[PDB]
Amino acid sequence: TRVYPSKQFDVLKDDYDYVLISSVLFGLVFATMITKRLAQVKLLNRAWR
Amino acid sequence: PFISEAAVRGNAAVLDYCRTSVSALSGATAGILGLTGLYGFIFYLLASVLLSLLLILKAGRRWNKYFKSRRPLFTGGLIGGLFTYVLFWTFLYGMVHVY
Amino acid sequence: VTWEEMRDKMRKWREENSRNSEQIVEVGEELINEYASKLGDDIWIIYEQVMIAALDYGRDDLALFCLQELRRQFPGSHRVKRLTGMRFEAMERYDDAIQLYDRILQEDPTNTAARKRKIAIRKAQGKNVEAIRELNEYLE
Amino acid sequence: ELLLDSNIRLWVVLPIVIITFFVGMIRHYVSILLQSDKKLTQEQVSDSQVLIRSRVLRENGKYIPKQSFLTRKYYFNNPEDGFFKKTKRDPTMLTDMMKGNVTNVLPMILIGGWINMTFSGFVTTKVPFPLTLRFKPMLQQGIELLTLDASWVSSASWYFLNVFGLRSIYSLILGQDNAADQSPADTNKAFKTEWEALELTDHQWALDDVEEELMAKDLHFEGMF
Amino acid sequence: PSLWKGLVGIGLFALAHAAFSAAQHRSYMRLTEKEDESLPIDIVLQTLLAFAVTCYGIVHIAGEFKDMDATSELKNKTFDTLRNHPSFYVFNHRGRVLFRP
Ligand SMILES: CCCCCCCC/C=C\CCCCCCCC(=O)OC[C@H](COP(=O)(O)OCC[N+](C)(C)C)OC(=O)CCCCCCC/C=C\CCCCCCCC
Repeated sequence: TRVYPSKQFDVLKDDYDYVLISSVLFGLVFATMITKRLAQVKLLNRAWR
Repeated sequence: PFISEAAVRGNAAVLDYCRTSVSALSGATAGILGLTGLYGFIFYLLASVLLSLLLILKAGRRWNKYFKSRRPLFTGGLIGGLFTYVLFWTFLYGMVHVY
Repeated sequence: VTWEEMRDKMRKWREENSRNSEQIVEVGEELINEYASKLGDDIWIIYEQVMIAALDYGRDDLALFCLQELRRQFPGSHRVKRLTGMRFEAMERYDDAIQLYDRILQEDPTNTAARKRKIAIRKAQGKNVEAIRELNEYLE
Repeated sequence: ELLLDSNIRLWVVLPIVIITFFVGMIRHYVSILLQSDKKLTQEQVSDSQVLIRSRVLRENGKYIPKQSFLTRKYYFNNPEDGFFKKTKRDPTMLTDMMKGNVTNVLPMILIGGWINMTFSGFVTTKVPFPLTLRFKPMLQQGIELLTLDASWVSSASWYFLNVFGLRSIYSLILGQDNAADQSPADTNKAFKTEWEALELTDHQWALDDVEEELMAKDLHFEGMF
Repeated sequence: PSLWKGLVGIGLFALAHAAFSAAQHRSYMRLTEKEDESLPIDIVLQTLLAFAVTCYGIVHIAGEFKDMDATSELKNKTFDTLRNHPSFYVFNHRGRVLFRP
């Protein structure tokens, strides 16, 4: 067998949430794009009023 | 004579942009070379003065109308450069030498 | 001669308030006819100058086009409201313009464009004394 | 050294940097979206512009002759003229301003806590300088090692270093004086202090010696073409 | 000129290549475990040269300085421009009558 006296500190955990990290990355890049469009639109509207 | 706020702000902005870019690049280079400890920090200072020399070349002659004095060329935003330098240094030394 | 070059020329001609209405209206018409989609919202400020030049140039045909585009894009906008006011003043229609400016003022009191346009109307009518009095009151 | 797992780079090193960068962008864009100019009535903007004119006069009245300047003084601070004398007058706004001030740092600390939970138990990167041993309890959260070199850092403090070292990049790409970082109300007192200050101010017509300083050197004329 | 921009690109590319080389060399050690503890002269020279050229390009890319004296850009502003007052435009001039209505 193998023993981990320090709880395997230098290895990625087997229960890593890939479907959460990738989801937050690719649902937050899209959020950045959407909020950039919103900021541009609001800035233009405020300029024109 | 008559300083204009927009022009001095633009000069400060371009100097800050150059300093930030050079500090980030110096962090990347120090991480590439694997410098560790004090020997790394000194390199940053060296990089800084190199940039200063380049800025001295960029301002060149007749710089008196560009800045009140050469001082912001040398020590302009040094700590802001150092923070990004250490960040990029850790980044590159991590993804090059650690693994 | 690329659309970026005339765009920069128009930007310069806007930064310093020039009144060569013929040249600016020609360049603006070329930009909004040939390279309208070549760049984004940066033509929209152009759509201001282009109509003003038109009112200066007398070529009212594209003034309605620019005004309709701006209004359909920006409903209930004080800037477009002042722009409509200038369109009305182009044909000396003064009562409706005054009413529109009063409506703008009652909708927003801190607006400065309406007061300037109304005193421009007053000085166009020749009432110089009342225009001077209105400017003195406005500066207060 | 340490033979760190390669998969720690593709999922604990790069994602932290990406998260920090785009969270900073998100924070700046949310900050500009939230900012709305408070409605101002005629009196407040009028008095603010009046004191603006007074301050610019105090700054550069040297280019104006003496009689015009002391007439300005009579108008501003003198009983007889009347100006500066007959010119005076959980809440939602406090909660809103407190929340706006809070939202500049607290989201970063909450992201740090979430990262510390999510990525607990790793060794992400080696800080290339020998940090002190007394800094161990906060750099190496979630590690049970004892003799490990202090230069090895867990995920939370690596994210903190990333968020500290990325503000200059934000100023580089986002624009000058961006809002993504980590860091008059009363006119009567303003009226009185302007009164006293412009009382204390003097006059020095800068045109008293312009001709003599102009006569000394010939006028620049090249480049007329 | 615009080529400066292109220059900086290749500089970054050069730096990127250095990274790859360094990574490979690290693998070298991770398979040799000898008392070398030294980077190849080629990779460090390449990294330093790439740094120098990239910084020199970046200095140009930063832009052009602007003069502090306020009478610099205002020198060419003739009086025919400052008088226009765009907010106070009047359209009761000979332009409309002379030109096509
Ligand atoms: C190996 C490590 C090196 C790290 C790389 C960082 C240094 C590399 C930098 C610059 C080289 C690109 C040169 C292209 C010319 C861009 C500037 C320019 O003269 O052209 C103008 C346009 C638009 O001007 P602007 O308003 O957008 O500029 C901001 C204006 N100002 C500076 C006053 C605030 O520029 C544009 O096309 C829009 C794009 C502006 C530049 C985008 C580059 C920034 C993107 C990523 C930086 C780092 C993010 C990821 C790193 C994470 C690692 C921790």
